[PDB]
Order: sequence, then structure tokens, then C-alpha cells
Amino acid sequence: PVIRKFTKKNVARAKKKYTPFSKRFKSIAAIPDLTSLPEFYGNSSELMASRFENKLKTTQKHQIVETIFSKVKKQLNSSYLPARENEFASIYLSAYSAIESDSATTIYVAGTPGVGKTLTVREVVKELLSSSAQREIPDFLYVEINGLKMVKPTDCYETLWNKVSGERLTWAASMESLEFYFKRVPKNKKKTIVVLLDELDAMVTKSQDIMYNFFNWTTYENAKLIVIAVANTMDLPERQLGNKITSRIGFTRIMFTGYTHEELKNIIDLRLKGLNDSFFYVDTKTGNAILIDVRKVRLRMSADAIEIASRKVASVSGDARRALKVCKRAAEIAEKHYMAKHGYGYDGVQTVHITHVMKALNETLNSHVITFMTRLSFTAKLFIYALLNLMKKNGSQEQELGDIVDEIKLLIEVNGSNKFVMEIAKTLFQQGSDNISEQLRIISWDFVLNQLLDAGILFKQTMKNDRICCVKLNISVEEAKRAMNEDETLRNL
Amino acid sequence: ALLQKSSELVNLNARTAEYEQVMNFLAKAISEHRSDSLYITGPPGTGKTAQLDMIIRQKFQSLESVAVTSINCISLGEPSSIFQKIFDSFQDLNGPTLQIKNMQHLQKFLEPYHKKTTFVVVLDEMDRLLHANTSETQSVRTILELFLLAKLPTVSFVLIGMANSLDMKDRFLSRLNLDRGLLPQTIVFQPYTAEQMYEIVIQKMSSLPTIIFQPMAIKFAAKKCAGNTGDLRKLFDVLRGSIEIYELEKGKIGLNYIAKVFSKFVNNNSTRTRIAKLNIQQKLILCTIIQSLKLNSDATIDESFDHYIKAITKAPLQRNEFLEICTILETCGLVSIKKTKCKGKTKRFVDKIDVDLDMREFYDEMTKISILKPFL
Ligand SMILES: Nc1ncnc2c1ncn2[C@@H]1O[C@H](COP(=O)(O)OP(=O)(O)OP(O)(O)=S)[C@@H](O)[C@H]1O
Ligand SMILES: Nc1ncnc2c1ncn2[C@@H]1O[C@H](COP(=O)(O)OP(=O)(O)OP(O)(O)=S)[C@@H](O)[C@H]1O
Ligand SMILES: [Mg+2]
Ligand SMILES: [Mg+2]
Repeated sequence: PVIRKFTKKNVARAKKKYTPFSKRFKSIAAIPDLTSLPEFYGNSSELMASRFENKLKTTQKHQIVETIFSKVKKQLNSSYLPARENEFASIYLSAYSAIESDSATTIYVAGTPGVGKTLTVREVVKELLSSSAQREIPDFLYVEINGLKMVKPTDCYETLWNKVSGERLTWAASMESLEFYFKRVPKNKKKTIVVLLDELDAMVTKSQDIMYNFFNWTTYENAKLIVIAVANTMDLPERQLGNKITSRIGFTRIMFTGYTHEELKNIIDLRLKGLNDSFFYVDTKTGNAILIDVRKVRLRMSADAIEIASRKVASVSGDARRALKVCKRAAEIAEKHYMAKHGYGYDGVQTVHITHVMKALNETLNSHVITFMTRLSFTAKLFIYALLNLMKKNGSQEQELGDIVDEIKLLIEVNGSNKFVMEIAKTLFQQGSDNISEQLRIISWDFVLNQLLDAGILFKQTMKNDRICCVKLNISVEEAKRAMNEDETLRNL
Repeated sequence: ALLQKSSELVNLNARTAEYEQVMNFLAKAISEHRSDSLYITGPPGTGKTAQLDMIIRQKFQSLESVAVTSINCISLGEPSSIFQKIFDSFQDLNGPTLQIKNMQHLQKFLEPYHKKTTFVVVLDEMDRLLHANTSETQSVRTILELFLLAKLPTVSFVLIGMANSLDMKDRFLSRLNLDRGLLPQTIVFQPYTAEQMYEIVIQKMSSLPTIIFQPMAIKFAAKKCAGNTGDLRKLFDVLRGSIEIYELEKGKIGLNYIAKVFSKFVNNNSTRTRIAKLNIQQKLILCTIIQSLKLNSDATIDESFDHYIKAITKAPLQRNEFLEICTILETCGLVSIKKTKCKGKTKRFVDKIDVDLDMREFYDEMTKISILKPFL
């Protein structure tokens, strides 16, 4: 038949309809009551997610063994609170004064990552669902739009209209459908919907039209939506959104500030209230601890260890997740000590203390580049030394490679007295043998270029001439200076 | 529920200072003729959508025969889909094929087969469409193309323009400005004396008040909003927040919000600068970034750390402590560390440092610390 210019044999199209909600009936006066419709708002076939559930469950077998520290490493996972009250109260009031008043508000929260904003927002929505179950308010359909959980930044329309309506269209039909449903359909036939815009600064793409529409459907009188959009920087509509959309977002702008050391200590106290200073019935044979041969054991997650883990993480960025990561690494270190000391293996009291949590606090404050450039090869340290002493002559940070080569040759020829360098300068140029001429480059030159290029110490510009290819120290010069002073041979060479 | 019935955010209703001015630009809406060559272009939040709801809500009710439906310029993006959405008038079979080529194929559809009738559409947010094609090529071209008013028979097919904020108003060209259609009228709609506007919104009432808002606080709110451009939607989210912070005790309290959101964004330039820094190691490093600006504009964190061991060289310190203590100056909202182009010689990414506030109040912030005076 035809001979085609190229082929698209691996193409997969969804089953999604093109005609929007505006052309269902073509009668605005005869729109049916959308709330108690069979398909709308999740009233039919809501097993549409729980099809894949009996795939990742296999055998209920073989008697898994918990330990004395496996309990704390389970309670330090993702899961009143004395942390966020003046934010929870204002957000729940600002979202309750629109649920009761059939309004169209927009709340704006923001904060550096870890300050509990999505936790308080989801608890606000859980409490408002409890209020809807107590029937002091109307009910709503809850939609969470995560900014990064989607492959296309315009799929927000598709998932919002799908969650509202039970039908899935393409993204253009979904945005026209949502535009009609939020402009023209009267407030007697729509129950309200609350929208969580999780990680808003990932849908600003190329038009700002999604950011336009989700904050311009809320300026309408006939649309009962509440947008509780979270963010990652407080001045986001002053940096990357227009001033008109800044006026749309408005003036609420409730910031989730960082935590304090007292708040973080209270957080770890509530996380370990059920386990600290309690009693466990371990067995000498395995180690299987059970909370209320058999040994009654305490567990002192010490408050000084908690507060010295909390003060540093309260200083740096104040995150109630990084505090849990520190206090879980401490329990991991304790469990490793316990299992290695007792020979237990998988199938007195126990403590977590200051000089035991300092390893968990020091595991993320180590630059393993100095202990890398010390264990580097001699030719790689000689490369770094040639680059380091060319810098005092030049002052560019961007030395060529033909210069490094001649500087290495200069150092080897000008040190002809040292016993180490006369033993090594034969092998450095000829691999210790004859029937090999004196090479222009040292042996392992491309190897120690690449071993620093892949490691990110070195930084070479792309070109075909490996005499004028510039080379930069990507890490630093001060740490290279402090790493080249422990060699016993390069300290004089 | 008298506190919940004080809704100030979206409401049914320039009605503030230009009531005669809005009620004298609606002339030929009943005589079947062309009314006004106006272009609604003002600051973002003055009430262009507000007047253009009422200007058709007068002519909606029992329809001389008028059929009018409002749409927006939202799902266009490119100058491609301007004409299909307005074609739900008689829901014809044609529309996809014959219309979208040419102005004479829409001049073919300007004459009305079903009586004189009426059909005037209001394309909304029209500056959003013309912001493409990067010089003039098919968007500004379309604005110089769809403002022709060449043939004027007995046909009611006028279209008033809904232009947005003053982003590209003062950029023009002689084709856009020389006698073709609806050009030479543009008005700034800025609601000065918005105190009386709030008085109209509260006196148009369905929930009887007892203690009204104090007009000293109302005039203070109207003073502390209209300096930027005079946004009214910005001011509508202020008194609502004032009565929302009133309900958090269970003009004296409608002031700490602005004195709260002005101070919150401002924080303290020098008073809280060292206060939050309290640590000297969280203080002199900001001076290291100040000294890493008047030598190099590509301030790498290495360059912020090569400056570090050109100042303190007189318990060790690694780079991790410096780059994590810089996160505190990131967390407060002064410094910007992200990956940029890193121009230099090679063009791969690295960390940068940048500062935002002008060096006037920070230079007075060092007047108390005796060790941050030699580093300036
Ligand atoms: N006060 C708190 N109580 C309990 N857990 C908290 C608290 N604050 C933060 N968290 C932890 O943080 C998680 C909730 O995520 P959040 O940090 O609120 O989201 P976020 O702050 O937006 O972070 P990103 O940047 O969006 S990944 C929970 O799993 C908690 O373990
Ligand atoms: N006189 C008024 N009385 C009551 N509400 C008003 C009045 N003027 C404005 N508003 C409200 O404020 C909103 C401002 O309308 P817009 O004209 O859309 O604002 P805008 O600055 O023109 O934004 P654009 O057009 O996108 S640049 C209206 O939709 C009303 O909700
Ligand atoms: Mg989150
Ligand atoms: Mg508008």
C-alpha cells in the first residue's frame, strides 16, 4: 500500500473522550442534580484502586524476629499535638468559614521542607470530614493534587475532573469541562470540593495557565471550591507568578516557620511516650522483645541524647523529619551494637546516649573527599600537587593539561636526589621495564584524569586538544591543600 | 452567624467614584448600533469584570431580541481556537471548516438570517491571548487583524476588549494606532475612596450589624493598600483576615495583621539579623559573602570558603559546617543557593551565593558587634 517515512510501532494511547461537559445536554436550565448522581463524586465502583492489592502478599511464614530496638525503629517512621496550633486554628477557621458560607476562598501556606504543613493540612481535612459526619456542615469531595506525582504538568485537569465526575477526558476537554462546571452551574446542584495543591512550584510550565485556572476558578461566585495550596518559598508569586495572579492569591500567606528545640523535644517525647522507660520481656535465646530465659529489660531513650540530637537539627533547617532520621539512626546503631555483642542474628538494661547519638549526628557532617584524596594513588596525588602549585604561578583556577604534564615532568626531573622518587620515576614513565620507551605522559594519566572526573574533584572542559583542555578544581583549593599535607613524600616533593 | 455572614471575598456586585462614568459607556445597547470604541485597560484588581457583569445583567433577563453568552480567552494559548467557542448560538452543523480561515468567512456569518436579533460576545482576559509569537508575528498580528470595523450594515456584532494589567500597554506600533475600529479610549479604573466602597458592600446588607467597623481603621486600611497600584482584591483579603483574627481570641485588632504581614515579610533588617544569628559563626560569614561580591560575581561556595581561610588564618572546621550553617541564612530568607550556568570557562553547574537587601541598614547592624566592624 504505502511506504512510510518513519514508524511509531511502540505507541500507546489512553481511552479518553474528547467532548467536554458543556456538550452533555446542551441545556443549562436542565442540568440534573450533580450531587446525588450515580457516577459523580465517587458514588459508584470505588474499588477502582484496590485491584492490585493481592499481588504483594505471599506466604505469612517463617516467624519474623523483632528486637528490643526494632520497636523504636518502627515508632520513628512516618507515624492534640503541641507543635502547630496557631496555624491549625487559622487554617481550619479560614476553611470552615467558607464551608459554612458556601464561599470560594483560597488559603496559602508555605515553608521550608519539614515543618509539618502537609500534616496539619491533612489533619484539618480529617477534622472537617469528622464535622461533616457530625453534620454541622455540608459534605465535600477531597482532592489532593501533588505537583510532582504526575508525568505532565497539565494532568491536574485530568485528575481533578476525573475525581469530580467519574469520567476521564483528555486534558483540554477536562479544562473546558471544569471551566464550565465552575462558571455556569448554580450553587444548588454542586456540593463543595476542597483542593490540596501539594508542592505548587512544579506546575508553572510555559504559560502559567494551570496556575491561572486553579486560582481564577476561585474568584467566581458560582464555584464552591477551596484551594489550600502549599508551597516551598514564601514569596513565590512575587518571583515566578504574575502580579495579577499575586492579587488572585491575595494576602493570607500563612507561613509555617521552623521548629524550635523545645517543640522538637516534645515531638520525640510524644513519639516515644509508649516505649521510653517501659519494660520488655526479651528471651536470651533469640532477643524477641515483647512489651507489657525471660529477662525484664528497661529502655532509656535518654532525654539528654534527645535534646542534643534536637538542638543541632533545630539549628540547621528545623525539620521534624530529619530529627526522626537522627533518632532512628541512633536506634539503628544501638541495635547493631546489641546484635553484634550478643550473636543474635535475624531469622542489663539498654540505653541510647550522647556518645552514641553523636555518631548519628556526625554521619552527615563528614566530607569524605579528604579521606578519599589521601587514599588516592600516588600519581593522582602528584596530579593534584602539580595542579595545586601551578595555581600560585598563574592565578586562574583553570590550568591547561599540557602545563600539568610539563609541571609533573619538572617535579620528577628536579627531584633527582630522593630515594623514593628515583625508585618510582623509572616505573612512573616506563612501567619498570625495558622494551618500553620513555612515554610522554606518565603511566595512569587518563586513568587518574577519569578517576577524578567521575568523582567530581576534577573539572575538564570538552575539546579535542589534550594540551589546551582546561581543567578546574571543582571541590576547593583549601581542602586540597589540607589533603596534600599528609603524604610524607609529597610534603617535600 | 453574624460573623460568618460578613463575606468580603466573592460577592454579587465603577460603583465607587465613577458611577456616571460606567453608566455613560453603554449607549447603543438597545438601538441596534455601535456604541463605544473603548478599551478597558487598568491595574489588576480594579473591577473590570465587576462592571462587565452588570453591563450585561441589565440586558440578560427577558431575552428587540438579544442572545448573549460570555466566554473567556483561556483555552486558546496559540491564536488558533478563537472562533469555535462562540459558535454555540444556534448550534449549527457548520463552524469547524468554513469559518476558521478568513475574515470574509466571518463577514459571511455577520449578516443575521434569523431576524436582526442580537449576539455580542465578551471575550474575557484578552491580553492573555496576545502574549505569544515573540515579536508580533501571529498575536499582535491578530490584534491588528481583529479590530477592523470596515463594513457597518445593520448588524449587531461589536466586541469590547477586556485587557489586563498594564504589562505591554505602552508598547505600540502605527498599525495598532491609526484609525481602524475600537482603539482610542482607555481608562484607569483605580478605586480611590474605597472606604465608601466598603460602606456600600456593608450597607447592601442581608445580615443586620450592631457594631460597625471603625472608619479610622477603614481609612487606615484604604491608606495602606493603594500605594502600589490600588488593588481592591488585595484589600478585600485584609478586613476578612481582620475578622478572622478576631475569632482567634476564643480599630484595635484590625491593624496587627498588616503590622503582622508587613513585619513578617520584612522581619528585621539588622535588629533580628544578629538576634537570629545570636551565634558569631552565623554572623561573620554574612560578611564573608559581602567580601565575596566586590571581587567576583560568580561567588561559588568554594569562593565563599576560600574567603573563609583568607580571613580566619591567624577543633577544626570542614566545609560541611559552612554549607550547613549557610542553610540557616537560607531558612531565614536572605541568601540564594541554587545551581546556575557558571559561565567562567566551562559551562557546568555549581552552587552560587547571592544577597538581596541593600547595604544601608546591614551596615548599621554591625555598629554593636565589635568583631564585625573590622570586616565591614
Ligand atoms: N509536628 C509534627 N508531628 C508529627 N510529625 C511531623 C510534624 N512535623 C513534621 N512531621 C513529619 O513530616 C511528615 C509530614 O510532611 P511535611 O514535612 O509536613 O510536608 P512538607 O513540610 O511539605 O515537606 P515537603 O517539602 O513537601 S517533602 C510526617 O510524616 C511527619 O513524620
Ligand atoms: N465596585 C465593586 N464592587 C464590588 N466588588 C467589586 C467592585 N470592583 C471590583 N470588585 C471585585 O473585585 C474583582 C476585580 O475584578 P477584575 O476586573 O477581574 O480585577 P482585575 O484587576 O481587572 O483583574 P484582571 O482583569 O484579570 S487584570 C471583581 O471580580 C469583584 O469580585
Ligand atoms: Mg508533602
Ligand atoms: Mg477579570
